[PDB]
Amino acid sequence: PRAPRTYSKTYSTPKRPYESARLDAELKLAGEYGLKNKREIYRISFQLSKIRRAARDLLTRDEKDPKRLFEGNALIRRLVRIGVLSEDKKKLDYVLALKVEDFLERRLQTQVYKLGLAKSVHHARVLISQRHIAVGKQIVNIPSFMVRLESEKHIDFARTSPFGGARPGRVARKRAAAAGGE
Amino acid sequence: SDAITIRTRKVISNPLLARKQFVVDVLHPNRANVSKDELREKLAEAYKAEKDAVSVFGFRTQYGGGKSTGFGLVYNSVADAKKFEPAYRLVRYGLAEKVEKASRQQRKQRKNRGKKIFGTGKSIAKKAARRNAD
Amino acid sequence: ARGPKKHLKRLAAPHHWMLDKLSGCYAPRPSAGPHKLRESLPLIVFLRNRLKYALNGREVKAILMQRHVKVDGKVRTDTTFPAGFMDVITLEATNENFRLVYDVKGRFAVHRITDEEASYKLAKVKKVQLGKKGIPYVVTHDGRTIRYPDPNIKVNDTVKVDLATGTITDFIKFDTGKLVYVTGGRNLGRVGTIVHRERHEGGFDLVHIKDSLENTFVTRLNNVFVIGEPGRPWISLPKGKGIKLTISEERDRRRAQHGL
RNA sequence: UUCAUAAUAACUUUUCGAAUCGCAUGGCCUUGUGCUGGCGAUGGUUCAUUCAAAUUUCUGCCCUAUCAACUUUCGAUGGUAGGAUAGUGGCCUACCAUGGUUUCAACGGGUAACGGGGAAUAAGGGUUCGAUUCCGGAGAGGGAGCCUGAGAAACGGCUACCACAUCCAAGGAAGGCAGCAGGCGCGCAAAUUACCCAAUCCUAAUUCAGGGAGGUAGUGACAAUAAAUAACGAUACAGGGCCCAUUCGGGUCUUGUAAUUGGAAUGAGUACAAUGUAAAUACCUUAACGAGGAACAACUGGAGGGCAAGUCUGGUGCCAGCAGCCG
RNA sequence: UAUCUGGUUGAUCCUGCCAGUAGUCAUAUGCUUGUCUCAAAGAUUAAGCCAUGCAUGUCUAAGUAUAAGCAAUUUAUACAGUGAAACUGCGAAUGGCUCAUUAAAUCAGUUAUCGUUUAUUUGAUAGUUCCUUUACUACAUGGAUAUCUGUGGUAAUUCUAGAG
Ligand SMILES: [Mg+2]
Ligand SMILES: [Mg+2]
Ligand SMILES: [Mg+2]
Ligand SMILES: [Mg+2]
Ligand SMILES: [Mg+2]
Ligand SMILES: [Mg+2]
Ligand SMILES: [Mg+2]
Ligand SMILES: [Mg+2]
Ligand SMILES: [Mg+2]
Ligand SMILES: [Mg+2]
Ligand SMILES: [Mg+2]
Ligand SMILES: [Mg+2]
Ligand SMILES: [Mg+2]
Ligand SMILES: [Mg+2]
Ligand SMILES: [Mg+2]
Ligand SMILES: [Mg+2]
Ligand SMILES: [Mg+2]
Ligand SMILES: [Mg+2]
Ligand SMILES: [Mg+2]
Ligand SMILES: [Mg+2]
Ligand SMILES: [Mg+2]
Ligand SMILES: [Mg+2]
Ligand SMILES: [Mg+2]
Ligand SMILES: [Mg+2]
Ligand SMILES: [Mg+2]
Ligand SMILES: [Mg+2]
Ligand SMILES: [Mg+2]
Ligand SMILES: [Mg+2]
Ligand SMILES: [Mg+2]
Ligand SMILES: [Mg+2]
Ligand SMILES: [Mg+2]
Ligand SMILES: [Mg+2]
Ligand SMILES: [Mg+2]
Repeated sequence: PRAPRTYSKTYSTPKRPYESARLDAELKLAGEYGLKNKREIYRISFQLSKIRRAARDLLTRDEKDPKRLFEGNALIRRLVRIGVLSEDKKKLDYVLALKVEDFLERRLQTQVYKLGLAKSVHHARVLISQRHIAVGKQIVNIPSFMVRLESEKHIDFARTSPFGGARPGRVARKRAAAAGGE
Repeated sequence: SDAITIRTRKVISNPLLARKQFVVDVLHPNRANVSKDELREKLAEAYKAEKDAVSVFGFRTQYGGGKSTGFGLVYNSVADAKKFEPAYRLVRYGLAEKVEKASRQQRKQRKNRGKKIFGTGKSIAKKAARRNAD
Repeated sequence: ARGPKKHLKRLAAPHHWMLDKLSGCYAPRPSAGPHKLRESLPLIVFLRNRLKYALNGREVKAILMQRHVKVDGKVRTDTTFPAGFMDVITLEATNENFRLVYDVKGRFAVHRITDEEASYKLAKVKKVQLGKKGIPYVVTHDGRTIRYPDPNIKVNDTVKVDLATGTITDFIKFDTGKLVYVTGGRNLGRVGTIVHRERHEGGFDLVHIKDSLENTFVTRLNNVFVIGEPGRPWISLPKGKGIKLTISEERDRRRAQHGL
């Protein structure tokens, strides 16, 4: 018998499964950011809910209370480091005002789309999935990645990738070989 | 443009084992892993030591290729490496030989068979032979 | 269980050895020795984990066998020796000397300490009795039985064993206004001065302790170890001197002292 | 404290107080095998310390009154002395007292009840579960009994009975998987007679030996994490912001639909290697291959309402069937 | 992570339940199933029964060596090297598995042992063993005993009787 390491769920399906307005909003968010499933929105909503439970619990506590100070400013510094909470509103009362779209916006998918190296959101998704974008010389094949403020300046195609400068790849190499042979 | 470059981080001397421990950080673009023997040689002429008193293991080429990381040790003498390292590393490096061991199941079978007999089996063998003689 | 227990599962090990909950089913059970296993520290843990001089069990065994470890001036070639609080670990290679004192987080921190003072050790008096033929003797916390002590040495006191002959060199009398260390509970590693010692007729003496930062707490007397006079500790206190900075103060220390 | 300890008188079918091993074998000269002499290893009485072990104080347990009185001649409550205990103790015996618990639920019955740390669930209060990764307890087919030891009422230790069985030359002998594998049975319900001491440790005279403890692999859609199944052009069929509105209409500005059509990228797979590992898989990296219907083809349920999506086509006609409910 | 909806009626407002809904480190099962990490897993009924194979033996320079075992060479007149077997010593009472019994029982928190045993580990610890000392082995006291050499018995078992 060895000590277990704790697996844990990271999403929560909603209570009403067939809400028309909610379903349309979920499809809008999936199509805006190229989300594969609707489990992605559930995961972001669950992260927002955990952050929000912490925020409300800290709000309930009295002002100028060591728990309030320590954990509140820890949460704010973590969120501004992520980039979802702007530096203007580091107050722990605007932290309740974050929306799911805010965390959606900081995904490596949307960041690659913003930088312009991917001209389409689905293009960003595939380019990430093909091991092309590297966040600071480290290839990331993972669309979400929660890109942080301090490292967004270091997104570019990887050196091993043809875009960053390397051998082209299977299709182009085979066509070059065929052209050289004939 | 191969230029396999090597680094030894967190190096600590240790005359308790007459060794020098470090983590091997090897940067190698446009190339696969570093084929331990070659990097053992690299550390050998890096630290002014023979290729026998140098050991590397626990390597891990990080995600996306390029950098790789392992653990490495440099012993003061080849004899100390012989007398302090595990047998399997001495087998990997060719400085020792795999011991001719029977498999575990057969060893346990023979252990029980020896259990069956009290004392040496020299007497019982001839006793049984002359027993089935008549 | 019918008889003694000789296995210590990894999760059941004290959270001050603070091993990895993975990479192993069991933990080093300290053999019988000078210290309680809940309070002690096995040599394998001190070398493989705290010092990283070794890598695993075989390396620790090879280190201990060739007589490079010297616990309180003695070799102690067994892997799970309970090297406890205030013991001295000497390695002639690297000529290094350690004294085990809790860092204020409450853990057996690596304390590199000088050779000159490493000649001696300090100890708490746990009993003062009269053995056969009328010979007085004193039992310390290590279990050391020192024969023929000073006639006015009492229980809960502290003493300075020379660790070479193993006799009585000097001692400090327990009383108010005296520098003191804590050896258990929430106040692990804390160092202060005894302000008051409420008697509590019937058991479980308590003492109030005020440290240099002028913070105050209270601890059981079993849990207390006089270490010297204020401003003049008899040993070399570890880094931080056990002030127990607040978590916010620790964060401020991380922010201020910071260079990369 | 009658404690530690000391002292006197005595007592013992008189315990211990080194007839034991390794290395180095120095110094004194009483120059001989003479005198002494270091570092250890095993022992060894007692007292401590540690690993503990036994008991032990207060409080806390699920349902049930279609269980209201329960216990004591056979210990039930207490007293004293003795026996036994390692030791307190009706723990047992001898003689006495007649006591102890109970509507604040005793006693009895049930538990498809091992207790707990905890799990699910979540406004707050709670409800249900907890056989199982840690701590305790109990058990080795059901029962009793015991040797050895410091520690067992041990069961991969013995003795006997009961139940179940095995080889048998019919005289006898040997049994204990609720250990790791695996088999029969049971049931809706649960894995390979695999590798190895690499890692965690543990045992021993003790590095070296051993360890189905354990780790590694095999099966594994129990659960849990991230996430492929296409992406972008150039063309034809179109739609919206339009310069106005001679009908136009360029499409002036963009967004889709077409078995048209191009160039790219990439794994899922194979596979030189090397890393990985005790040795191997597998993962990370990576040669060489590996996408056009990119057939490398995603299902599981549903389309009256609850509840997102058809009053389209054919079939059957209160049949077949569907329907958690209304139908 | 403070939410409700369909159904009694010609129609309404209720009480009320049925049903819907979302879980579930709650399993079973059906249909599908490409990847990486991770991992439960004969508990529920049967603590029912088990073939077979393993799951505990251990030697350091340092208890015992005359294996008629190996090495016989640079270290060898008792012995030294290596070392089976056996005696000795120690563990086998740890670990692993299961939840059958058990409802002030276990267990949890908190106490007590001035009410006791404790191999081991660690620290200390003893002149007297003379008994009338003006006759003793202390430069070392005695006998067995395994291993082994040989004879058997039984159909067989970790069965062992006789002799040296
Ligand atoms: Mg056990
Ligand atoms: Mg007394
Ligand atoms: Mg009595
Ligand atoms: Mg039961
Ligand atoms: Mg349980
Ligand atoms: Mg329960
Ligand atoms: Mg059960
Ligand atoms: Mg248990
Ligand atoms: Mg038992
Ligand atoms: Mg059974
Ligand atoms: Mg014993
Ligand atoms: Mg039994
Ligand atoms: Mg068994
Ligand atoms: Mg057992
Ligand atoms: Mg037996
Ligand atoms: Mg089994
Ligand atoms: Mg197992
Ligand atoms: Mg199953
Ligand atoms: Mg499989
Ligand atoms: Mg497919
Ligand atoms: Mg369908
Ligand atoms: Mg249907
Ligand atoms: Mg239909
Ligand atoms: Mg609808
Ligand atoms: Mg409610
Ligand atoms: Mg009605
Ligand atoms: Mg109606
Ligand atoms: Mg319902
Ligand atoms: Mg792959
Ligand atoms: Mg079962
Ligand atoms: Mg033996
Ligand atoms: Mg030998
Ligand atoms: Mg009952």
